This record gives sequence, C-alpha cells and structure tokens, in this order.
Amino acid sequence: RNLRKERIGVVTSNKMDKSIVISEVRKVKHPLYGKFVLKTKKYVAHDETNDCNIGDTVRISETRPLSKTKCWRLVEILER
Amino acid sequence: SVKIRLQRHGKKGKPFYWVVAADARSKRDGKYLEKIGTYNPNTNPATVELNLDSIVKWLHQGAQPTDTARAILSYKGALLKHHLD
Amino acid sequence: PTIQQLVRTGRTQITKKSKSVALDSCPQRRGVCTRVYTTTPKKPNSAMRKVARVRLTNGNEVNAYIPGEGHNLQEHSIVLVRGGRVKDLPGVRYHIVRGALDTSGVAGRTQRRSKYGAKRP
Amino acid sequence: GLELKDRLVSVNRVTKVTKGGRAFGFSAIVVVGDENGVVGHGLGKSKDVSEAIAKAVEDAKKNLVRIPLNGQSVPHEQKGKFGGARVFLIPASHGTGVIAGGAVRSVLESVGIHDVLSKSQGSSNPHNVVKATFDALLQMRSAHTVAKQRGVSLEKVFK
Amino acid sequence: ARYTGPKTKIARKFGEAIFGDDKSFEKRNYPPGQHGMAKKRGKKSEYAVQLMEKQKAKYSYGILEKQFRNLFEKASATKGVTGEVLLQLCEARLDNVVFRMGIAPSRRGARQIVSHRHITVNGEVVNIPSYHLKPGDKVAVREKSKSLEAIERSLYEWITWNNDLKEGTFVSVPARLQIPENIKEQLIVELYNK
Amino acid sequence: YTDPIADYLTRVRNAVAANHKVVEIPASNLKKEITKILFDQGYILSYKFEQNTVQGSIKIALKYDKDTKEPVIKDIQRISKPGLRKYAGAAKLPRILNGLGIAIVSTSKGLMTGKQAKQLNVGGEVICYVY
RNA sequence: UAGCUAGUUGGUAAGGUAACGGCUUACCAAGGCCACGAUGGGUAGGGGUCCUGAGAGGGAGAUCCCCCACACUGGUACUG
RNA sequence: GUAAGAAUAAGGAUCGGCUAACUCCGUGCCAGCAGCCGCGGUAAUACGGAGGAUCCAAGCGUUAUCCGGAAUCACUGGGUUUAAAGGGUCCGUAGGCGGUUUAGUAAGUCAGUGGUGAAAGCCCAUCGCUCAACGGUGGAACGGCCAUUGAUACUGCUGA
Repeated sequence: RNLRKERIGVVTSNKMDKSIVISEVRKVKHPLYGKFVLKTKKYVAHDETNDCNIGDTVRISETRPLSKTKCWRLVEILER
Repeated sequence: SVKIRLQRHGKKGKPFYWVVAADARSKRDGKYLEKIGTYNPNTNPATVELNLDSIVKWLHQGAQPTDTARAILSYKGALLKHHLD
Repeated sequence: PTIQQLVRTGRTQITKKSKSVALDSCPQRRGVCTRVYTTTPKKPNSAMRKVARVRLTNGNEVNAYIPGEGHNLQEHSIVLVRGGRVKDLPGVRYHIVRGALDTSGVAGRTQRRSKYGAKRP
Repeated sequence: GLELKDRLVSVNRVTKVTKGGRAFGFSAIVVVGDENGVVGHGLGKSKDVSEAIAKAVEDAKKNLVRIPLNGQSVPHEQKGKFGGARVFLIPASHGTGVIAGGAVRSVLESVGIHDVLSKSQGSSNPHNVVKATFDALLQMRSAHTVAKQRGVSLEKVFK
Repeated sequence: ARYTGPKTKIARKFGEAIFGDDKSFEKRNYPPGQHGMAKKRGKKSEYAVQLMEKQKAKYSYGILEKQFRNLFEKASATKGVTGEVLLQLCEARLDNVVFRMGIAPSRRGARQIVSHRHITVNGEVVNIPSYHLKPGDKVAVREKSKSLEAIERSLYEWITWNNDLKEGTFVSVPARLQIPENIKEQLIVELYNK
Repeated sequence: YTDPIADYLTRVRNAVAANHKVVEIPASNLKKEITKILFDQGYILSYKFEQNTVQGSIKIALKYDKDTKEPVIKDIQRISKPGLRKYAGAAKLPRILNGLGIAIVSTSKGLMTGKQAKQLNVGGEVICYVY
C-alpha cells in the first residue's frame, strides 16, 4: 500500500446526515517574525452510525472523494 | 514514442549535442527525460560520451533512435550489446 | 514594538510618490504648445523666464521651461518635453529638449554642446 | 610613543554676540597618535586657525591611551554611543582595509588599525563621534586579558 | 583604447617617473598647467589622495577604469590580501612581462610590440597585450622578427631570461615585497569600496 | 513572574553594577544548571545551594580582580524570550564576542555551551549569552 | 467592503463520465462559509529566475526552460 | 603568406562646496545657470567666450523606472515628560504570556537515513575558442517538503 495522509482533530458540529466536521490546529512559525502562530483548518469526515459528538478527539484519514468537499473518514476516535 | 535524439547546446558556429531520450512531441532543445550521452564533432575523432548502462535500458523500454543517434550508438557499443538476447 | 502586535498588523510601507507624474512614466513626451509667455521667480531672484503651456499626447496640460537663449516657439509648435523642475517658477515642472523635432538649437554655443542641441563647429 | 603624527578632524568657526558686533573664534579637533599603540584627541580654541590647531595638538599630546589591536585590528566587535553618535566596530581580515566614516577614519588610522569595518548609525558631529569611537575602542579586551580575568587557560576560551 | 599622449606630463602630475627615470623628470618637476607651476592647493582631500594613488597604477600599466575595476573584482574573489592579488594579476599581464624581460624598454612600446605578432607564448603566437601569464609559461620571440633592429638594441628575481634564444620562462609569481612599485593598494581598495 | 531566567540574569547584572559580593537568588533546576555552567567557565567565584526553604536558594559569590576590580561579567543577556523562542541546529549557533564569550545552549543532551555543542553536532535552543 | 449561499450543505435511489463526485434529476432534513477576513471591488498570467543589498530584505517577471489561458468578438457539436 | 605606406581612424562631460580639476575677457539682478546650498544690481574661480586642468573613452551627459545610502516602518535594527507619539479611567470577551517538584507521550525543537528539490542561471575548480565575453565538465547551492529511526535539556498536552 501507500499509507494515505492522516490527521487528528476535534469534532466541531454534528448537524448533517452521516457526516461530521472537525477542526485541526497546528503551530507554524511566522515567515518574518519567527513567532509560532496557531492556525486552524476544518475538515469534513464521514460517519456511519453517528456515534461521535461535539467535543471529542478523532483521527481521520484521506480517502477517495465520497462527495463534494468530503474526502475523509473517522477511524480512531480517542477521547470524548 | 520516446526517441533518442540530439539537443544542440553549443555556440554559434561550434555545435555541441546532448544524446538524450525524449518524447517525439516535444521541442528540440527543451523538455527531455534523461540525459544519456554527449557528442562533440569539433575534433577529428568526433568525441562521444555514451552511457551503455542506460542506452540499452531505454532501448528495451521502447526508445527509437534516429540516424545520427544510431550512428553514434554504433561505434560506441550498446548496439552489439542490445542485440544479445 | 511587541512581536504579537507586529504579527497582528505589520509595518506599513509607503509608496514613495513620484516626481514627474504627468508624462506617463516615459523619458520624453511629444506635445503641442498653446501659450508661450514669460514669468517671474519667487525671491530673491529677478529675471524673465520663458515658459510654454504644452499639451502632451496623453491629454495633459503642463508648463515647460525653455532653456538657453534663442528659439521660435510659436503659438503652435511640436516640442519634446523631458522633465526636470526648477526652484524659481512655481508651477513649471518640466523642460523642453533643445534640438528636438521642431524646436531650434543654439548658435554660438561651444562649451555645453551636448545639451542645448548644438552641432560641432 | 615618540613618533606622534597629528590629524585635524574638523575646524569650526564660532561666534559670540556682544554689544558692539560679532566676536568670531575658531575651534579645532585634532587626533594625534603614534600609529602603533597609542592615540589621543584634543580640542583647541583661539582666534587664529594656526593658533587653534597648535593649542589643539598641545592639549591632545596629553592624556594618551593604550589600545589593544591584536594582529592588525580590533579583537572583537564593539559598540560605542557617548550620547548622540553610535559607532559599531567589527574586525574583518588582515588585508581588507579601514571602512570608516569621516571622523572615524582619522581615529582608526591614527591608532594603528588597518582592516576594520565601522558603521556610524547616529549623529554626524565630529565633537561626539570621536569620543564615541574612543568609548568603543577602550572597551576592547584581548584574548590574553579575558583569559587572565576568568582564570582559565587560553584554550578553553577558544574550545 | 590607449593613452597615446605625453608621458612627461603624466610623470609630472604624479611626481614619480613611471615611464623610465630619464629626461624631463627634473627641470620643472612640479605638475603641469599654468596653476600647477605656482603654489598648489595645500589641503589635499583623502578622496583626492586615494584617487591619485589608484590612477598612478592605472596609468603606469595602461589600463582603463573599466578593465581595472574588472580585474579588481576578479582578484577580490581570492580570500587572501585583495590588494596583493590585485597587483599580482596586474603584473601577470603579457605586455608587462615583455617589458620586464628587457625588450620594449617602456610599457608603451611593450603594448606596441606585443600587438604586432612579434612575440610568441608557449608555441602559438599570442598578440593580446592583456594576456594573463599563469606561473610556468614559456615566452619566446617569433623567428621572423627575431633579428630586428630594435629588439637587439633594447637587449628579474622571478624572470629567468636567456639572451641566446630570447627565453624568459615566466615562473615563481612574485609578491608585493618583490615587485618594485610606489603604489599603495589599500587606498585603491578603499576607493573601490567607497 | 514572566521569565525566571531573565530574573536570574538581571539580579546578577544589577549586583555586578552595584559592586556587591553575594546574591541570594531563588533556586530551580535550570538556574542550578546555569550556575554550574558559569562556575565551570569561570565567571563566578563560588555557589551554594541553600536548603530550609520551600523552593531553595542559590547564594553566588561574584568575582572581581584583586586590583582595578573591573568585573568580568560585562554583558549577560538573553536571546530566547517567552514572547519569541529562538532555536537553532548545530550550524546557526551565535558568534558571541567573536569566540571570546559564551552562549548557553539547552541541547537534547543537556545544558551546554555554543562551542561545547558544535563539537557534538547537536542543536538546541540558545538561552543566553555572556561576554 | 460584515454578512454570503437555495443545488447551496448532508443523505437516500436513478441517469450518467475514462473515473469518484450535486456532474444532473426525484425525495428528506436545514444545513455550509465568515473577524485566523466569507462576500464585493481594483490590479495581475504563475515559476525556475533578473537587478540591488554585508545579510535579513526590497523591486520586476523581456530574451532561455516548465505549467496555464487564447486565436476577429461569442456559442455548439462531428471526426479522431 | 607576400608587397607601398604612420599612412586609413577621438570625442563627450566637468572645473564655488558636496566632488577631481582655475585664470582672463564681455554682460551688470539683465542675459542667464541650477541635484541641494544658491550665484548675476558694473573688478562674477557659479552666466557666455578663450586658455589651462580633471574624468571617462568609441563613447560621454540628460530624462524615465528600481535597490542602496534610509536605522526614513527598525525580526536582525527606533521611539512615546518637554521635538510626532500613553487611550479620560476601570471591568472584561477572543487572544498573548506562565510559581516549584514529579511521572507519561514526543506535537514544537535537535540529529541520522531514504526520496525529491527538472534542465538552464549565480558561485567555485578545471579545459577549448590567440585572452576575455562564450562554450564543455564537476562540485556546492536550491535555505523547502514526505516517510522512517533516535535523543527528552527547553516549550505544548495529560496525571499527581
């Protein structure tokens, strides 16, 4: 295989059918002042039985595009 | 069809060719795949720097040499070596 | 100041407003004159400087200063403005090339011949 | 030293207003150095230029200072302010040259430096920039001096 | 281009005979001009000093400012003493070596003999005066113009010159402590870094 | 506080400026490591780790010459700050005082000097520099 | 320039395309983005690179090479 | 390669200070010059001409657009009593920073390996055009990104 990309994030909202949206925070150094800045990005993952709720810590992996703006799936729910 | 051809890179009056494998649908001295050898027809011996470790590899992969390419690869080897099955 | 303040809003760099603006950022511009007259400096100089109202090819009305002595510069003449203001006439911010299409050069000039458009005697 | 050469940095004409008219006067700054180890600056005030320069060099002949100039130039980088000016001296090589300003060049040529880079990111007053260069040059201590002050051999300060 | 003018004037405006210590160096040694013969300006600026110290070397060899700056920034690529390598590459010129070998007693004659296919360098004839002689070159004289009238008429520590075959075997690149010249390279470096 | 390391350096700098003899700084592992490094490099005379406190004290004796005192600590400043952390591998270490000063670098092995870490080819975070 | 989006956001079945996919259709829910700058306006092809500068940076994207868009102004399909 | 013949070939800018180079003649706040200071009202080293001098050189000056000098937007590398600059004062949201010790992970940080970072271009070294420009070869660089293996001193997270 090839071990497609994987991210770890926090569930932000569950208001859709069989789909969740999580937010991932990363600390990147500023290109000029060299100060580490917390930048956020929101992914859209795929859920089957609607198990995770807002405030959890999930781990998603990149797959084929299952829909528009939806190319991830939750596999490794860690904390609730 | 990937072909083994020559790319002109010298100066005005004195040419200097690179024996390189490239796609036929590309410009002469532009994009290529992998530089193979080097040809300098500025001295009497007509110096060459062929690389028989990749020439036969490209020939097996499906390269198609031209007249000058197959005349440079003639008196430097890799043709009597590509023939051996 | 603070690194956090700089990260939020960095240093603002100004644009350095140019000097010669009404010539479209070209070295020379052709133009036609409409009024050739004379003006006074501010102080304490006392003279009669020769200026001309030139309408450039890009639709700009400027005031050019005629260098040297000796010229025709009628009410309608094709001149070539190059730029370079003077600190005596308020408003004149351009110069006219001597030796251009229609403007005359100078006679009896021998030292600064490259300027004022004078041939070598 | 004994073979002291002088150099006039700047001569400025001053004026004092009185009831009658203007009372002129000349002030001169002269840096005199042995070109090897010692240098000193002085100020002279008079009415004639030659008398002012003579008083300046006679006052600068006193209070000479010794400066370490390891090899051919300064041992390390140093800053000197003395109020208005702000001079920064950095050693370069053994063949670079003295890249200095207007008044710093005379001081660096009179003290005996031949390859250094000095940036004056401050005022342009000859009265203050010479003293700023002096303040930046007197704070320099060589490797032997720092080793003796620490108490460690002269190999741990390098390794 | 070349100077092609009076050399005594150039010697007088610098106070040092660089084209041969001979006639006219004395006898009004003061600089030329109607205002140079009189009491010149006393206060001489450091910029004037550096500029004249550069022009002395720029006039002694016959180099223009363009080529001099090119050679300076070429020699400045060496990590050693910049002025030292500058003077070394300026001395390594072909016409300068021909002048030092005894032939063409002046550099102005060196850059008129070398530019006439009268001298050969390592076999093939080289008629370029700015030719940079690397250490270990063999300079000879063309056999056609070998028995000339001026060559035998006109005929160092690093040049091994042999008069029997017009040899000279340029080797052992000299140093500042060996090249005799009354010029200060540190001033030239400071002027070009100004 | 905002930077105990900055306070530890500031107390020493102020005492040196005021021509004191001993300082009674609070204690911590990082301050003890910095004190050990400084004593090994030869910028302080002696140091004592005083107990009988909830945190503990560090009593450091400052060094001056026996004539023309001229304190050996002329400039002791920080490079990394809690508002801007500056790290560097074993190629971008500073050149404090042209090799005549020390630069403390917290490395993956421990607390070392800028010159003692370049030999080990380890990077780390530059904490402070002393002339 | 503080609200924007209504096939828009997600799902269930079909039609499909070389190929997954609101790409399209039928049905259900109201979702999705936004101060870490949506939306709106002005300008602009992008990069390897060029100039300058001690460096950090700043200013441009000719000629050489790679990618994209276009062929009087617009739309559509066939052959392959 | 052979044969007459120095024959077939030097100009532009500047000269009060910045900035390298000064004397005279004519005009008398006029004509004019000028990048800034600014010169000319009848003894002008600043205007025009002549002589001399300086720089560059088959080029020399002006204009237009850029970088440096400008530490004059400052992370490197500035300030806020009187020169421009502390909000009229508190509370507090988002955010920024974090007293001591200890256990765990290793996200930031550091080190190694593999892949990539096209060619061309800059730099270094070496060869061919009589040298150079130019061209060939090699190295360095491409400060970056992905995967993996280690260290745990400092920051982040969890527990005490």
